[PDB]
Amino acid sequence: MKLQEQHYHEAASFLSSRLPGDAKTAIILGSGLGELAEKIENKTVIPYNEIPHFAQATAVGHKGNIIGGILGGTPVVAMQGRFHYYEGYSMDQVTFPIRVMKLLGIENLFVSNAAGGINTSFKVGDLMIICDHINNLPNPLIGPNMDMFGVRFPDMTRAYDREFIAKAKGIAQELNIPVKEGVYVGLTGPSYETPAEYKFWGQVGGDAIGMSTVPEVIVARHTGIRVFGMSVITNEGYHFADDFVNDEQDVIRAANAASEKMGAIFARLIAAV
Amino acid sequence: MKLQEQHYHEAASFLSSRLPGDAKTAIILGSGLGELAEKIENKTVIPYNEIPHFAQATAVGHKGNIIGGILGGTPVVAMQGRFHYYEGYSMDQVTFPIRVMKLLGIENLFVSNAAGGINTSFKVGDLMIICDHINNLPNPLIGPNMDMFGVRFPDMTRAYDREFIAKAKGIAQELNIPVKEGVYVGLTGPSYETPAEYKFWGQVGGDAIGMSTVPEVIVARHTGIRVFGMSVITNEGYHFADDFVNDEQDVIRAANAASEKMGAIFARLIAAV
Amino acid sequence: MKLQEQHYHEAASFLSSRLPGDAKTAIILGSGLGELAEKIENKTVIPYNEIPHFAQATAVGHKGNIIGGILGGTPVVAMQGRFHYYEGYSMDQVTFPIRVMKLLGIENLFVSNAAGGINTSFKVGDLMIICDHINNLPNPLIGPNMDMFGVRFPDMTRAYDREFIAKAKGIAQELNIPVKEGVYVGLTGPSYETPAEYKFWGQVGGDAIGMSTVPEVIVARHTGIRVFGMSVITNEGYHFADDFVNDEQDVIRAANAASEKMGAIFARLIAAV
Ligand SMILES: Nc1ncnc2[nH]cnc12
Ligand SMILES: Nc1ncnc2[nH]cnc12
Ligand SMILES: Nc1ncnc2[nH]cnc12
Repeated sequence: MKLQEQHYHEAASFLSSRLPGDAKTAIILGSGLGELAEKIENKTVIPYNEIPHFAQATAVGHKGNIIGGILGGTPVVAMQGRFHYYEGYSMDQVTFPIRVMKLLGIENLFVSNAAGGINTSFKVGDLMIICDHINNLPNPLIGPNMDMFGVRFPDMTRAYDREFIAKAKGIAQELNIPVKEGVYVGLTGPSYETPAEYKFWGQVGGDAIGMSTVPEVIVARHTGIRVFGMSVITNEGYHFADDFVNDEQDVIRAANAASEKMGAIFARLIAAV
Repeated sequence: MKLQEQHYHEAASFLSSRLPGDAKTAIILGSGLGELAEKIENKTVIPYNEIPHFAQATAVGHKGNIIGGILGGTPVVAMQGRFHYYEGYSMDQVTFPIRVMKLLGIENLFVSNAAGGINTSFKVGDLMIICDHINNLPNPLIGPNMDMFGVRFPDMTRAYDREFIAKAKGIAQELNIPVKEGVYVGLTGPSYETPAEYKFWGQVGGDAIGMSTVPEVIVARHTGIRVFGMSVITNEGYHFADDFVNDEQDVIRAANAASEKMGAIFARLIAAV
Repeated sequence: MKLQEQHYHEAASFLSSRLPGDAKTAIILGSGLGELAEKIENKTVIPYNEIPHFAQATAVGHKGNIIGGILGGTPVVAMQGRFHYYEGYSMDQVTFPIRVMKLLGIENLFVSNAAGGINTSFKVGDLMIICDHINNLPNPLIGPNMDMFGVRFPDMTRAYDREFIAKAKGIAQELNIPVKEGVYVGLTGPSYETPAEYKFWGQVGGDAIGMSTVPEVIVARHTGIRVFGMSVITNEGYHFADDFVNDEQDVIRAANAASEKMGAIFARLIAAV
């Protein structure tokens, strides 16, 4: 009850005394995307293992650092690597960083991920602006409500900020970067989906599928952080070849290759919001 | 397992020592609806925190009392307020009162709740007779079966008693209270749905969405209790205005507003079952 | 992370001392299909209670024996009965034997089950080759990956081996046994589905529904085990009579009736792999 609040405060104290403290935007760097850290200038690198009550990062392609610094001439806090429910963690553990971000004075959260394309018009390499999601992981707010952070029953009507989507599209046009928009479906994993599951999710309004994001987005919105999301389509959950197989490394490679274009958007978006 | 039997009997023994005992019908008053307890004459009020093994009603707009008395000239046991999975309770705790009712001799259970309308003909203020449900919460029966209560694989072909539905429609017709009929979809919450979730659930057959009712209905049916169920449509999960937000007090005020019409149907229905 | 490896090794070592160790194919016999054990000759029966770390079979119609011997002229190992999530076992518990089978040198898993039909052409007593599934149970791979068995993110594009399906098809034709083909939807249970739920899964591409099998397959696929799946349709989740109920004993009856034909396919199939 009082112990939980105190844990947030302890993690936030620790970061505050190591970070500048002027950043209003945090960025979550997903599976193929951790090397966008290279674009952050004047880096203060804080390993998750050093931070009170942060989980200890086990997913492949997830380094596990808080990075303080400058992106698009703008103070930033990045999560290099993110936690996932498939790792064994509770939702409380997965989303812990988002509430620590609130305590640091973060107002905007940009979130990226590697996602499977289930809209048959999305192809490997495409960047998708997340316009909405479907949650199929346990809701992260289950349990007693942390009133310090928000209301018992938060609105999810526009989880993905309309102004941010508008500005990101404007920016993509400026930069000659094509973007898609659509609905991200959040599933636990960690196995990739069967064709039947892919077809199911596409049939009910899914455009892309992955294993993160939604929980942190629900927790962000619960505490009034404005959210922008961007998937990299790293594989196509349709048109299967007779001997096709999804692969951890092919997803990471495909995200790696789209990192520079997504990074460019994030760099100008951070200065725009 | 006899430990759990011990628990049920202790709660039943306690309640039976305070209640008249002649009630054959129990009612559950949901978010709208604690006001219906004013319509019960000769009340005997039993705080949940006095009853052995009863969980505590932490949900806002849920008082947490058993209330025996007379409704429409008929003996009743009411649950003024209820338990929800989003609270952090186990399904066992959420549904414990249902099994206690059984041991008290309750044969019928009228469930009411607040619900979002997902079919576009369902408007704020509408009363919707639940004629079926789709479960998206953990099933309350996972675990060793409690043989004292029911079979291992209970049937759920007509969970919402047809006879009670037919009577209610008649009673509605007599009282000139227009009623809708449709499928209730139960999610965990506690965050309201996204438009993509609302749309998904409407696509597959849902008419209204709530965070309750399904677990209790399953357990009631597991133990042969006949179920009538009605939602108040408190908000419309479709045709979203650009700045629309879902809200807890908005739902409660909508439920309150509709209370009386629901109350009138329940009082005549209890008298005719 | 290190303790669990040992548990798998203790179980396999216990089984390896009692079995002759040349079986390459294992078979799971589900509800009402335990009788198929009669086909197996030179049986060595090893009750689950004896094997280190095996859970207890608690589902009616599930004896809980590992049986070694000869079926179809071929060494086999059979799980006579299986575990289910609805029993309250963790997915680690439910799927533990599959990993134990891998350590025994099992290369091929033949999974059977009883299932409700949601395809309207699928009638009581029909045999349905599973060509894909939709998982609606907790993913059994959640938590730290066991690297000694498989990769963090294993592929489920062809969970049900295509050559095994072709062979089953040809065999069924030879034996003059009508077969069906379709997508099995895995649900937790234990309560049977509502008409609304049967309709949902039907709409989204499910052909049959049950409470098993999907965890074992994910777990088998994770460790490279080639899988063949067959359902017996033991009920029709459609066109419900006014007074129809599902019934555990009815389901067991139907599977019984269909044992002989499933076993005749299994016996030919095991010798053809
Ligand atoms: N197809 C897919 N489904 C779920 N998560 C993923 N992460 C990368 N590709 C994915
Ligand atoms: N739209 C909605 N979703 C879930 N629970 C509710 N309770 C009232 N309205 C609701
Ligand atoms: N209709 C049904 N639903 C779930 N599991 C089953 N097993 C056999 N019939 C079933």
